[PDB]
Amino acid sequence: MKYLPQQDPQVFAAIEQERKRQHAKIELIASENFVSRAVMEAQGSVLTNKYAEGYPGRRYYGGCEYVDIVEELARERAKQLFGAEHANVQPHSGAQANMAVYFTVLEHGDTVLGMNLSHGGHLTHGSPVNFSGVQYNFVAYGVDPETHVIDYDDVREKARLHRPKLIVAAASAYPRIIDFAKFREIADEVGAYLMVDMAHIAGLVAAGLHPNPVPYAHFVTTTTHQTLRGPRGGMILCQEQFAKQIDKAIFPGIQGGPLMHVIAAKAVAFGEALQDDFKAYAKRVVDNAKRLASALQNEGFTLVSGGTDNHLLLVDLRPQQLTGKTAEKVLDEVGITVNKNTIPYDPESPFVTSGIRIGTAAVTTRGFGLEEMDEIAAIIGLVLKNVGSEQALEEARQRVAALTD
Amino acid sequence: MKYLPQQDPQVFAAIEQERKRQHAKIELIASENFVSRAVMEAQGSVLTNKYAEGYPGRRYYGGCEYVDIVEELARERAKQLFGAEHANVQPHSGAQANMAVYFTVLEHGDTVLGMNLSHGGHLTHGSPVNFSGVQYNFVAYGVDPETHVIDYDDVREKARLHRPKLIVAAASAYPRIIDFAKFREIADEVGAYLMVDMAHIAGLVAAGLHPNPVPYAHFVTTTTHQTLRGPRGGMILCQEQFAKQIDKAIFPGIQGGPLMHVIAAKAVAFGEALQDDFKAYAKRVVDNAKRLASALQNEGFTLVSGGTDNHLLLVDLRPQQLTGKTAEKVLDEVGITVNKNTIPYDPESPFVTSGIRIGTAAVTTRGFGLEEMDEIAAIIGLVLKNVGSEQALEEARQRVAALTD
Ligand SMILES: Cc1ncc(COP(=O)(O)O)c(CNCC(=O)O)c1O
Ligand SMILES: Cc1ncc(COP(=O)(O)O)c(CNCC(=O)O)c1O
Repeated sequence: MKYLPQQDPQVFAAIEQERKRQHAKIELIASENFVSRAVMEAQGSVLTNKYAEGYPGRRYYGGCEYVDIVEELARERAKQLFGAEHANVQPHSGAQANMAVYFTVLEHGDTVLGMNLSHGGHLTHGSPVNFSGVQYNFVAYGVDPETHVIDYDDVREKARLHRPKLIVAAASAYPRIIDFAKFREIADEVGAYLMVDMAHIAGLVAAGLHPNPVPYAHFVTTTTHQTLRGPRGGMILCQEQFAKQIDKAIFPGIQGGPLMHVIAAKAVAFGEALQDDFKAYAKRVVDNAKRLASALQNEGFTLVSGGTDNHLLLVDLRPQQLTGKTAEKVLDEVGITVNKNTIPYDPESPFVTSGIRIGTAAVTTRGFGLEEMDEIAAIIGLVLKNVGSEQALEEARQRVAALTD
Repeated sequence: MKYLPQQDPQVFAAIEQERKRQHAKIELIASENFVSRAVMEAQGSVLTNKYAEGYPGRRYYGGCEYVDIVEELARERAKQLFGAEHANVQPHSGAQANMAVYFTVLEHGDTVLGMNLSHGGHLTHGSPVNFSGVQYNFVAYGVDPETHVIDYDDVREKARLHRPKLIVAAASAYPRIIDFAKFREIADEVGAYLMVDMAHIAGLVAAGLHPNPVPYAHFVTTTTHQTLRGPRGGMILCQEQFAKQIDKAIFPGIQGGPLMHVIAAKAVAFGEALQDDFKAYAKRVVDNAKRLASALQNEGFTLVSGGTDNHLLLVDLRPQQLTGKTAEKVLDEVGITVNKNTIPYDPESPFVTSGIRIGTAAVTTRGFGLEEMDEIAAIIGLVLKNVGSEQALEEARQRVAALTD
């Protein structure tokens, strides 16, 4: 940086701490990642500077000839990546992407069927303190109490009983592959649309390591920032038939001027995902998650669903008599960042929980491999099995520091 | 830039064209501006990298110690700038700032009273193709047919008749000072909340050149990117009493994770606005707008309301027998960027219009003064009065190029 340090020492000092923190810690929050310098450079550009309500070639302001190229690069790279008939790269976030789809297909009060929020469903999938749950009537399907795998008979019984106008599939904390074909078969049975929110697994879908929802769903939403490793923002993919309605849901519907600088960063991240080394990266993410899962079970931990098929894992801490809140706090003391997270059928509230959610996308981006996963799991075992020992905590700290340099 | 040019030549070529375009044209769109390099550097930072749902010291993820400092710098600088009891710097845009206030105070179907959309009201103030107009029952107040000044007797009669739960004041195309004291007096008469959307005039308010709505309104919303000259995004200001409800409206209400890099750029722009040279800049904006207005009337143009009290002006092109659409197209041919815009009581539709909206915030940022305003007005007179002359158009092009270098 050149002008920030001189103009605003306070903000520059805080940003520099954040940068150093990102390097010094072991980032295991399942939704995080580190973007490339090219992505950052696109979002730190003068494209911030342009008003561009509307779409490429159909704007409400003049002078959009060059931002139109950037937006079209994003939309066409997206379509090449996911094979969708249409993309909308304007959503300001994963939440706005979902909000726009809901605004397109639902009337206030309509019934929506989504994944139980304490079994893996996201906040934007029906939480009563979220617009989704306030504006519409959400009903949920759950996972089997023993396998922790989505119970497709339960999805079907709930659909047939509640007759939702829309079915939402996908999650923020589900460690197994989702069967989009079964979701579409149920939606068709009851005449409902199907929306797949692939925010956590988009990068895996792009690399062919997770079945692609595009051929089965009427709408696919996502964050551009988690496994896809793009800038923070959203995207909607959909069939050509809903293209105009989705575009209008975004603008003049729920947003105003798009963030063109961020849309340029989206295109840059989409370009990176189209390359072969991103496919090799994604494979390492999934390979790393399996390794980590296996290594954690070697330490004595129980994992929700018994392991993982993607980038994430959920540790059921009941066997160690720990709440997710306690485990997150003590891991934070040694430099390991995780989230507390409810487990299916959790006896504890969402603010306490009986589990921790972990993912490997961030550490894989920094170069960690199978040997690092073995060490991280050994570190977590030492800490969580010896919570009252300051000597264990200090050793863990030194082992974390050896990993991060 | 260093990594973008090598990683993505396509996106870098388009961004570089956009940068050159920004320098070569005369930017008169009233909502645009150019941010500083320090603001851009903050948004091109690694803060993109952090999940930070929740608020400073009350986050749903660990490791937010340093982004909490950045967010608090933004909120405290905002409060120093505007004198508000609370600020929320998370809105992803002006639209989300308004959406969150509406989510806080209104139930679906509630009545809202806002400025007539063809008299200066914004799209997010009741358009029937916008969420505001789809979710709530908007009714409008207008400007006097001759002075084009808000008719406060009409605001009051509409309030008393329709009994709105909320009254919205402010606009996207109103060239005169708004009397927030009268709006608050009417809201109190009918027991309605008062929301002021100051997006276009925030920078003028900050510099003391426009009366501050903060002391009169329950809620104040704004874009951080127009006269305030910050990154693209929104902000809500409000009394302490609604603080918790507004925070919850934003998260877990209508958004998810905030853009922390953008919040850092907000703080940087707020720091710049707190300095004396920003006050001198704002004064030049208003001085420039008056000069430009006077110079355009010297050319024979009629201006809506007869001039301007802020950064913007509206030309009624009826006397020249031109639609805003035609004038915008021919100004675009010579390098001058404006927007077509309906005028109060316009006989033409919103897609054609009888006017052009112009503002001076962008050209003032690049250093233009009173002499430049005189030349721009002489250029617009030459073009709009000689629309079929290619010689006039070519001369205009050479005069624009002499201004932009
Ligand atoms: C499945 C899923 N969908 C939407 C969001 C919201 O995205 P945002 O950009 O934050 O508005 C998320 C968020 N996930 C964050 C996390 O799991 O840590 C999501 O997972
Ligand atoms: C008064 C007013 N309020 C909200 C917006 C929406 O902001 P955004 O960041 O685009 O969602 C605007 C937009 N103005 C743009 C223009 O007038 O050119 C506004 O004016």
